[PDB]
Amino acid sequence: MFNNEPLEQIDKELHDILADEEKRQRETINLIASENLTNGAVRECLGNRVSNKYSEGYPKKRYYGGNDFIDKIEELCQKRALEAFNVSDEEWGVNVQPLSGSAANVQALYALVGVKGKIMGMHLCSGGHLTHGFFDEKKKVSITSDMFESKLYKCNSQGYVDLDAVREMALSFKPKVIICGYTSYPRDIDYQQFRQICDEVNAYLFADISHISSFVACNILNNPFLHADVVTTTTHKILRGPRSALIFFNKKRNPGIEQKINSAVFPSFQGGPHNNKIAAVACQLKEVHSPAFKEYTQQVLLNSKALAKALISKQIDLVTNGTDNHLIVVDLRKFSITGSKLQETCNAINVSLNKNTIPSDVDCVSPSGVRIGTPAMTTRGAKEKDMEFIADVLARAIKITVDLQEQYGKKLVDFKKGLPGNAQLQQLKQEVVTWAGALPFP
Amino acid sequence: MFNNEPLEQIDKELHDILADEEKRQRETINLIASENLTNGAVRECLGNRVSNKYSEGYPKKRYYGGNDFIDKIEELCQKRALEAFNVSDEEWGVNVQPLSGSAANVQALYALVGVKGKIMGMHLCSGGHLTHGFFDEKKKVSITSDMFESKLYKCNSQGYVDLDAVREMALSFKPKVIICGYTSYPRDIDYQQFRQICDEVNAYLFADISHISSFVACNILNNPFLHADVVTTTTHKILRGPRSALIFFNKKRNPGIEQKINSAVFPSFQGGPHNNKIAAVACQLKEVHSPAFKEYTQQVLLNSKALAKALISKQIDLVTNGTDNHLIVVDLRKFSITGSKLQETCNAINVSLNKNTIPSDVDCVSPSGVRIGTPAMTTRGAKEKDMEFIADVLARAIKITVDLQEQYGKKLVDFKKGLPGNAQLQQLKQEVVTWAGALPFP
Ligand SMILES: Cc1[nH]nc2c1[C@]1(C(C#N)=C(N)O2)c2cc(N3CCC(CC(=O)O)CC3)cc(F)c2CC1(C)C
Ligand SMILES: Cc1[nH]nc2c1[C@]1(C(C#N)=C(N)O2)c2cc(N3CCC(CC(=O)O)CC3)cc(F)c2CC1(C)C
Ligand SMILES: Cc1ncc(COP(=O)(O)O)c(CNCC(=O)O)c1O
Ligand SMILES: Cc1ncc(COP(=O)(O)O)c(CNCC(=O)O)c1O
Ligand SMILES: [Cl-]
Repeated sequence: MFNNEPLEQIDKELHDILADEEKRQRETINLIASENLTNGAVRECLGNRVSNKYSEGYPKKRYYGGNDFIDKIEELCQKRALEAFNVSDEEWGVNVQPLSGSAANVQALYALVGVKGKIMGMHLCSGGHLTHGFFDEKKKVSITSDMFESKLYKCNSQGYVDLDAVREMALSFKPKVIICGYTSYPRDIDYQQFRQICDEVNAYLFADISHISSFVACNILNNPFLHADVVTTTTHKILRGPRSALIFFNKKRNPGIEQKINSAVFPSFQGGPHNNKIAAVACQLKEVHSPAFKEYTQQVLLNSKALAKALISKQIDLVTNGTDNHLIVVDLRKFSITGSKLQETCNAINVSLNKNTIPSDVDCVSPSGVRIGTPAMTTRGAKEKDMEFIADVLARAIKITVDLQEQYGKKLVDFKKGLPGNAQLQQLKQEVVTWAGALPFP
Repeated sequence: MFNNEPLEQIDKELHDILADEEKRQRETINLIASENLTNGAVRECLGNRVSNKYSEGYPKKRYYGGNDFIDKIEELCQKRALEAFNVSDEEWGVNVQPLSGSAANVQALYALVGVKGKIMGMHLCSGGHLTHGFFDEKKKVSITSDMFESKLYKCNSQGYVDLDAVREMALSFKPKVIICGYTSYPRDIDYQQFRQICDEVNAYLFADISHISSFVACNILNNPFLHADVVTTTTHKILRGPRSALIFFNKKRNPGIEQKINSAVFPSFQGGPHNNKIAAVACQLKEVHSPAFKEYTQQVLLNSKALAKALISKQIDLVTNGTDNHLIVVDLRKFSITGSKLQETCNAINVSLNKNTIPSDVDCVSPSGVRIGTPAMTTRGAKEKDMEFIADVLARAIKITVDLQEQYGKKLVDFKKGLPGNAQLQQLKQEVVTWAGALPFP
């Protein structure tokens, strides 16, 4: 009693929007630092009938039966996660059930501290994620500021984590958890100095490496596994897997954390795991460990470095004046334009990036920068020499944004009126589509 | 810089297990009441590259750009959902971002009541879900019992919701929310009487129709939309969509609930939506609204009715002595066996079902029943005449379980030793595999 007609036949409306989405992805210079492109195998997993199975619980301790093949999949994903990050299954455990990064963090935080528990994270404007306790004066924006008591440490004016500030805050606030690893931080992290501060105040060290996971696995950036109690990461960014998350916990430093984290994921928070996600993660984790993937990750940093260099050579200011990782934040103050304006300009030429706060920014509406990243285009074959072109297109968008603000005004409503039909933009879009459309596309 | 080799080539280890899972699904009488089989279309969506896009926020109010085709998918999904449950976009809104049922419930409850907020739901042992505030003496098992102040109302000895008890509890506890719609409740619900209790104490009416959604959409069972403030449902059970969830909210009854629910899903709880889920949901929701899908849903009930009947005629007791829906809970006390034992027996003959508490059960370990449901086999083409066969097999399993308990003992450890190699089970497995293996399989 089912219709087995293909997607194109059964739902033509939806199939066209998705064909379009596909065409837009193919013809874009994607610099969203948090995005990547999945290969066909990861998408086969995601489309696999294994998502039919309810398998609440954990492997060999399942509530239901018929989970023999599911257990094999889940255990393989756990094995390969521990492998990929070069930790021993005797010292480290991992939970592969969190449905996405925000869930993984709320779950992992609750395991450690509980309701009304105290946590410290980096402020949103400085590079922290919403799930690191974000709130504003007007409201508790994140559940992690409401279901927990949260405190937020800022970076200095130059855009670096100020560890003096982190200690001053940890001693007076006395949190049970200190979170590090970030959404828009362009530099590496001193986990040892975090570990040192946590040890002092008897807090857990929590490292969210979602943005830089590949660097950590491939031994290119600092390893928080040598110091952290918990490591969280999404699997869909630089790691290039499906949309899912992994919670890692150090058993030796905190015995009985396994039970706390596993029970927090289920049954505290989630219900049935999504086994298609688990399959897809397991698949990408095989690839993560190959020496080929280390090469891709190396190319990511080589590209980021060269993009940063080319932008500085065009008199564009970056926060921290560069990058240790896949990401760069442009400081646009010298050009007297917002990140929101540049974003719109860039979307009009099929350049995908996001607006982003800088240190001097008081508020998150009208931020003074954009964030760019190399994982997506590095996945599409672009190399160091190709970054001069991306730098050139971004320079041209900035210039056009300045001209348009002059002609149509500073109000965003007015500015946007300038965008459609603009001869130069139409021209620049053409240049972008021609270069992007011909690149390899998984 | 990617490997585009197919799944079978890139990851043979994993591809074999998934081949095995496929064959296990194919060769099973699936009576897990919460399970179903997705078609190829829905799985195409889940495999679609649309999961590459970060698209935090809501349509036309997105934080990032390049979400033109994503906006269309999300708005199509919301439209198709409102249609499917026969509600006007003027009166009702829906959020299509919740990643699964548990997440949708925590998010919706948070929107309505907030941290420390008061909620009432049905106890797990009576048919309630974990996310309806479940706790026991030892611990607060669900986050819903910890981040909220929860109280639990029970069914009477015959297994029915006792509204007298729901009233008495509501007037002394005075919750902000009362939850109805359940995980193992085999009868329909008097939402009106819930609405009149809620109104009396000024609580919201929350209906979680995950198990019975298709019945609600096709007008076969009571419609909580006529009375409820919030309706939650998973999309993966009787509705036969992907793993995801929908939050419906009545704007007329509660102006400003829209913003409350929308900000609860993001940015309070989740981050980037999973657009492959959203597409997949959109795809299934079109099918849901066809008259062919109403015929399927009717067949679910016709089969459930026939299965109930056939089990009664073999002297097997059902909680409430029957069913108004897709599910039956067998009371096994007369045979002096546990649902835990029967489940293992059924798992050995490729019969998938789950252990389940009955009203007399004190504690959730060692429950005295099993739950069975018809949506999966109804999807696989089975009709009323086929239910006698399923009833025969389950009767034979109960018998075998009694005999094995006699021979090897009441302890589950010993009991399981009796399963492997058992000539009768092998015979019965064979009969199961032959009938199931040849049924239509999406
Ligand atoms: C969404 C999100 N989650 N975690 C994040 C973001 C970011 C961000 C920045 N900067 C950082 N550091 O991390 C972000 C956050 C926000 N806000 C502005 C304030 C808003 C509060 C409200 O009015 O409800 C909460 C979300 C806007 C952006 F454009 C961005 C870009 C982003 C995606 C990188
Ligand atoms: C998992 C889950 N979530 N929501 C549910 C269940 C069910 C269940 C029942 N009955 C009901 N009504 O709804 C259920 C729940 C449980 N427990 C046993 C006790 C446990 C507490 C602890 O020791 O941590 C909480 C979950 C065991 C089962 F076999 C089942 C079957 C089920 C899947 C239908
Ligand atoms: C450090 C960090 N942690 C967790 C998450 C959460 O991932 P989910 O969206 O899968 O919940 C993000 C994504 N942040 C959004 C971005 O940079 O685009 C992140 O940057
Ligand atoms: C009423 C109800 N609500 C929510 C959920 C949660 O769905 P997720 O698993 O997608 O979180 C369930 C599933 N309960 C498990 C079962 O009936 O088998 C449910 O029965
Ligand atoms: Cl998915």
